[PDB]
Amino acid sequence: NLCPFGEVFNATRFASVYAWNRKRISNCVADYSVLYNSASFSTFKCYGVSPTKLNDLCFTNVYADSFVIRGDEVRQIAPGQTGKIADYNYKLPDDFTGCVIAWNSNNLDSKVGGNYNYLYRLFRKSNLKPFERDISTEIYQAGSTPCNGVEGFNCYFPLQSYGFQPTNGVGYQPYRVVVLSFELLHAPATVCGGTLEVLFQ
Amino acid sequence: QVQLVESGGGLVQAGGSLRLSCAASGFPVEVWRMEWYRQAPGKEREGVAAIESYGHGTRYADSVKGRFTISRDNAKNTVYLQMNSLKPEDTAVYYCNVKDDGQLAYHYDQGTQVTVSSSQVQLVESGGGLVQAGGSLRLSCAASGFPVWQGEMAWYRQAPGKEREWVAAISSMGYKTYYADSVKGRFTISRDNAKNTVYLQMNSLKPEDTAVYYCAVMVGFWYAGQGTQVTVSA
Ligand SMILES: *[C@@H]1O[C@H](CO[C@@H]2O[C@@H](C)[C@@H](O)[C@@H](O)[C@@H]2O)[C@@H](O[C@@H]2O[C@H](CO)[C@@H](O[C@@H]3O[C@H](CO)[C@@H](O)[C@H](O[C@H]4O[C@H](CO)[C@@H](O)[C@H](O)[C@@H]4O)[C@@H]3O)[C@H](O)[C@H]2NC(C)=O)[C@H](O[C@@H]2O[C@@H](C)[C@@H](O)[C@@H](O)[C@@H]2O)[C@H]1NC(C)=O
Repeated sequence: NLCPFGEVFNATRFASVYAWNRKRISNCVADYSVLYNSASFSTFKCYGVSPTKLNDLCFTNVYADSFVIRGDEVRQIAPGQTGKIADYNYKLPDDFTGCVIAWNSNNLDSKVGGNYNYLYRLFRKSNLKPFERDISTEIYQAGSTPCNGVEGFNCYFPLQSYGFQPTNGVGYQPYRVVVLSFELLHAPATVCGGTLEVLFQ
Repeated sequence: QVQLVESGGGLVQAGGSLRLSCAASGFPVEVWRMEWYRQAPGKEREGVAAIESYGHGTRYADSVKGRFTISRDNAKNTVYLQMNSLKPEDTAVYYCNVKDDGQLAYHYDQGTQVTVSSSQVQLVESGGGLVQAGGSLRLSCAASGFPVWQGEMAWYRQAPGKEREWVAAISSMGYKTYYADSVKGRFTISRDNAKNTVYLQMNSLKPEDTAVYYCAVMVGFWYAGQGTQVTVSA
């Protein structure tokens, strides 16, 4: 019944941002063996909450949303941003309360010749609402011609491959992103009743 | 590095056929939508046909429907335009294009002629140094993004190649402290809420205390700073 924070940050594979993953962390105790430091993350920003709320889940569920984007797109994982990622892929509310963690993953998510396994949505009829997830693959109609059969040059498959190559500049390297949001509970979790003594006897 | 090379053009009588080749180097042809355009005399460029990534489909301008076929050989990294039943209105320079959407980061996007007849969360340690055995030091940990009062704070140390070793901790919203047996009596952990800072007072230092010392807050996972070097000489 340890909180699987280690699984979130050390996961072998991450989701594409258009199909971003959500993991629920609940009714568990903090894992006193898991540690990250300044060198681990390139960003660790909280909005309207102190990250110490992650330590006690007695009245809290934590939701960890994770995915891979470009270094120069991490700035879009913030309240009130625009751009392809915030508009069409993963949108934080204007009143967002939670934390955003990101780190350079060039050493895991790039490879010689390019890694193309990660995708993002390039076209959409309207902007996502906060925390909306759109994994559809309907053909996108960019012109006046409808899209039927193979008709229509201006008809577009809406998902786009990143191409992460290891020698790209840092702004075009892949970054893993974890968004942490907090659910206030009304009844105490069963876990409620994992102590600093575990490290000191 | 990244190159698209068009070929296949020529001068043919109305009703004949051609096959254009777009040979690509520096990326796999199948990962992005690939496209054929043409610019006819006296007109602007026109999209002719496109083949989406993988098996997501093909597209054709109505003017070439039933006459042109676009295809892709992954092994040869080439996109083809098979043109049958050519008409004079197909006369044009034909061009290849990759829809990388800027993912070929350093590739800025010749043709073939066809003629038909809010706060950052961070901890920063300081106070380390080189001292004589028996001496003292005081490490400071300046915290940003959270109140030190609200967290369990701790110090650990790590000698290179060795295993990290917890040294001291202080309880969240409280005053209970904990110490490794190895440092009891010599080390004292304390918290200044006004300065959002935690300290490690180290007395009677031993050469065995040599290590990088880190401060850390418990936020589900431990989150620690950058470390400060403590070296004790006998
Ligand atoms: C689980 O993840 C942990 C955290 O990884 C970091 O954070 C994530 C978010 C991501 O950003 C990663 O890129 C980060 O590494 C892992 O712990 C970290 O492991 C790395 C090594 O893989 C450690 O690093 C070294 O740090 C040393 C300082 O103490 C440096 O000496 C060293 O530098 C090398 O390279 C430079 C040149 O650039 C040379 O000058 C140096 O001389 C040296 O050759 C590395 O930078 C990092 O310190 C670890 N961080 C923490 C907080 O522990 C963890 O990895 C496991 O645990 C560690 C202790 C090792 O035993 C690993 O081998 C082991 O796998 C991950 N766990 C698993 C199972 O993968």
